[PDB]
Amino acid sequence: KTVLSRGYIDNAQFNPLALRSNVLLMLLQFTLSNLKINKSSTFTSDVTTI
Amino acid sequence: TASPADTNVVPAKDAPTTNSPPSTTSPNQAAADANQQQAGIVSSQSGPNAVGDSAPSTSVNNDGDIITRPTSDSIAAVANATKPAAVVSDPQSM
Amino acid sequence: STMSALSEHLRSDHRDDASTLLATPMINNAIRSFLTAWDGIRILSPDVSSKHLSAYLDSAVANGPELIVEDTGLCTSFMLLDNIPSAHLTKELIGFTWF
Amino acid sequence: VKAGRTRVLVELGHYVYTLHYYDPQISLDEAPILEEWLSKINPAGIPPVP
Repeated sequence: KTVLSRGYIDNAQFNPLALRSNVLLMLLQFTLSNLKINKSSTFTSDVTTI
Repeated sequence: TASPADTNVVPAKDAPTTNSPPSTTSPNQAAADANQQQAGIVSSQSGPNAVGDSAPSTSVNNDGDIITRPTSDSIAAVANATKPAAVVSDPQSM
Repeated sequence: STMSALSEHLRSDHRDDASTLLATPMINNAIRSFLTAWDGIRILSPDVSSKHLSAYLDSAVANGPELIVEDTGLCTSFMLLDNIPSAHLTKELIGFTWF
Repeated sequence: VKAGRTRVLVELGHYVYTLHYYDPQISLDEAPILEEWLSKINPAGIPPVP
């Protein structure tokens, strides 16, 4: 319900006619949310079996 | 000395249309006048430059129409005007 | 004035690889300070913070975008979960034994 | 449709779906779920398909 839905859509409905744009924005937010650097942590040596 | 306020000047958010007064008559001319008056210029010093100009306004739709509420609400209004009842009660229903 | 004071200055302002292996949000600007040789006066770079945003008229004071963001967890965004709980079966095998 | 006389094919390009899990040892008729789903369809939007 990101766009073109506020005001008229029911709380439990989605508008099929606006699906592509809503999906598009949803993916965009998904993309933006992950824009971060993969830092390196400390390490330990494993001695557990295999 | 090195005042950032004098070095980091950039247009503010909603700059192109912020000063537009809420009206329906001649929004672009009115907005243009508001910008001129807001900037501190007085008409007696701008002279002929003030008569024909026009500026973007919030009252004008992107399609080029006079709007009085956010376009989403206009979409909502027309949508709400057509909502047939989902479940109706009639004697012959099986 | 004292060797101790100079030592701490180096121990604070001029150690670079120190405290590397941890999350570090305190990224500053490029220029920290300048020193004018002819007079010996040091100039510190101004720090822009929102106690003042006093731009003249319809303008704003530009700020730098938040670029340096780092993560130390797991690089993933999909999760594995049990939608429906199990039936709580008998285990038949407990775990490893060490002596 | 509920009686064994009519079969319906609804053309949806794509849609949001939801599902329920039931117990294989319990007899039931799933008609109410659908009738509920029907009850919230309108020209503006639809609820997720059950």
